[PDB]
Amino acid sequence: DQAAKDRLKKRIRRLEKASQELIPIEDFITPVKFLNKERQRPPVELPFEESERRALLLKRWSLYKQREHEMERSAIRSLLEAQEEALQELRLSSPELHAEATKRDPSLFPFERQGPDYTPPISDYQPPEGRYQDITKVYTQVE
Amino acid sequence: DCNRALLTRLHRQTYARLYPVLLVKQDGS
Amino acid sequence: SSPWRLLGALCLQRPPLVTKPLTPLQEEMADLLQQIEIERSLYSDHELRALDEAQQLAKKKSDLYEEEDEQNILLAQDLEDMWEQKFLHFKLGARLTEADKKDDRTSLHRKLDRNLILLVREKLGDQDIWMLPQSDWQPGETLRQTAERTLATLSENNMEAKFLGNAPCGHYKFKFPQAMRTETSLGAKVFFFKALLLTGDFSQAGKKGHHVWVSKEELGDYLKPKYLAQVRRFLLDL
Amino acid sequence: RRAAPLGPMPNEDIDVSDLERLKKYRSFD
Amino acid sequence: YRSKPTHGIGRYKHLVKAQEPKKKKGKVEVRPINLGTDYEYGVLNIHLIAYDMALAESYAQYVHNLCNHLAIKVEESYAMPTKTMEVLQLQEQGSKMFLDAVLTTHERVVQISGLSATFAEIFLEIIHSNLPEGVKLSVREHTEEDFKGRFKARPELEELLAKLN
RNA sequence: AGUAAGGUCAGCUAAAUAAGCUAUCGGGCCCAUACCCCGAAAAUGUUGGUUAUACCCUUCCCGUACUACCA
RNA sequence: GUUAAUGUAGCUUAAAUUAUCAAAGCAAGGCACUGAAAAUGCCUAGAUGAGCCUCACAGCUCCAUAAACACCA
Ligand SMILES: *C(=O)[C@@H](N)Cc1ccccc1
Ligand SMILES: [Mg+2]
Repeated sequence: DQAAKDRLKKRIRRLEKASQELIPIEDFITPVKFLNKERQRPPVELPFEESERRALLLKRWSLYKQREHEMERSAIRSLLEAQEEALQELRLSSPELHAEATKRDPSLFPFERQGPDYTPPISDYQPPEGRYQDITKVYTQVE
Repeated sequence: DCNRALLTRLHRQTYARLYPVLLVKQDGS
Repeated sequence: SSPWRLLGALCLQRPPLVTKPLTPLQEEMADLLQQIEIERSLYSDHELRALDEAQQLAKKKSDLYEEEDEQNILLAQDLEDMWEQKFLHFKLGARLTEADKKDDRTSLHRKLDRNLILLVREKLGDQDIWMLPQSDWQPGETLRQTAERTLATLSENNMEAKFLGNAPCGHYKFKFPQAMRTETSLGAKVFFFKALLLTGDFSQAGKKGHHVWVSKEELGDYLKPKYLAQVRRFLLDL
Repeated sequence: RRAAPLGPMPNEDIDVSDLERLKKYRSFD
Repeated sequence: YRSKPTHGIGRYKHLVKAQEPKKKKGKVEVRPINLGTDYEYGVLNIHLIAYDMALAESYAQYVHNLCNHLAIKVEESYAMPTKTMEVLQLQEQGSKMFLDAVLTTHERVVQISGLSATFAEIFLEIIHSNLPEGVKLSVREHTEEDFKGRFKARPELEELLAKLN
């Protein structure tokens, strides 16, 4: 009776002393479905004319990538300077509002935003019905 | 600058073939 | 107080709705990346059925000793035809809406791949100048709230916009002309706050004569060189 | 009986505090 | 030697961190969650969710590399476990369902350290502007509940917890 | 004081392959109870370490045991 | 227009026909490499602000950066 509660308390502590296991990521673990299922491509043939243009194009891509970084780094530099100069300028004129503008205000997080889509959502669209089953292979282990 | 990350590849060594599939949302997007 | 007039301006920005077109250089590399994916990949289940047709067809040509003539019903190529016919029959929206064709610089359905910054026309000194929405700072009110109040003062608006913390994003100082310049009010200081438009739009009462939406490329046309310079600093090109 | 060094110490320029801010070597070469 | 002027020329333990070894019995992710500084936000999780594995990871790398250039400390770049949903569509002229397709969701999280309040507007401006296509950005606080999804389920405790209640 | 030495189901025992008997809970047999037949549940004093645990060691606690002599 | 600060690549070396072998070093990028970084391999892009003076010291000036008197709603 009272002793059985003691074991129930102790069984709680015994499981607590164990490590908190983490679910392995199946994305990084290829299943045995692709494990040498004769699904090998034939020996790839690379034309010499295709090889020279492919490597030469990658040289421009490296140069073009640097161009994107230069403008992006310049853009964030100007944005950082513009906000920094305005914040300091306002401090001298209105010291009281400067403290409010710099203190951590929980009015931003969470900041959930989605990315743009290929096409805009059309007007008066009626998608068909159905149901969403979630297999989500479970991983339960005991110690 | 919305085309600065979509240009990529499935960085793996043992992966099945993938095909471009245009999925439409609940709306027309 | 101070001779300068404290004003809180709101820099409302609309995020792009559609993906921007790929540059010619990016198109060539996108083909290359997709080409490499197929070369370094394995055979998918659909690609397996392509050889399954070859396995059965080869029997139908030489090894006419197949045990079971039932087999399947559909074919891998036929399956693609089933989805192709539905896809070709099905139609989507247009990236370039009627707003672009009619140059309706007020509706939110223009330049879906670009960013639109809200501009309104205010009459000061018997002169109409296009400017960002703004309001005067008041006692017992933070500068961020002044821009927040400006959104509620818009003519018949239901828009919901997320602000960005409390720190400002820019400044602009101007002095009144000497005709109306006094020591009491030498000029004013305009502070800009950026916000992202989530949902909502203006009503149908007044559109052309109240507000317009433009991108940074044509933003300078409606503005003036003195006021334009400070606006472009915090406006991230996109 | 500690003595005073005759010149600057080798590693006294860097700040002991705030180790994470200082960039590391990350390489052997 | 102590009395020589060249004493302590070999001092190095104050240059590297202590680097406490992960003891077998003391192995625990002891994270001192910082909350509410004068100008520094707390620990934040940048949840990037997308349907395509390649697209989700590609933008995850950009966020992680951007923080390093901006001197933003990155505590970890772990990955939330994936979730698979079976898409079933309704058959026309009927009621019985049929297997339409199998779609999965991939989530990549780039945990970041504290940042200045001024930089919060600028840093987030770059992120949301570069969302390639359909990536669901989610910048939420790093509470233990948001971090529990990475671990497994423990029915052994739930058997005891149910009887405890 | 020192040394020796033990704790296991409600209870007592044997093994560490955690079992056996009894008690307890449910049902059957009988006019009813008990006997009897059938079924189920139940624990390794405590902390830490023992590849990992258990019989082990360690810590904590309860209780048991011997000796304390020559002037 | 006018009044006061500055102008080799991102910082910085040598250099700056002052002489000398020479425009350097580190950053910053692409690709490959268990998944992130980082290492490693292969690989991309480059400035001596401008003229004058000195031609055998190097600086002035110009222009520009940039602040100011100061046009502004
Ligand atoms: C602008 O040029 C001025 N007319 C603005 C103005 C100042 C004071 C009173 C009214 C208008
Ligand atoms: Mg890497």
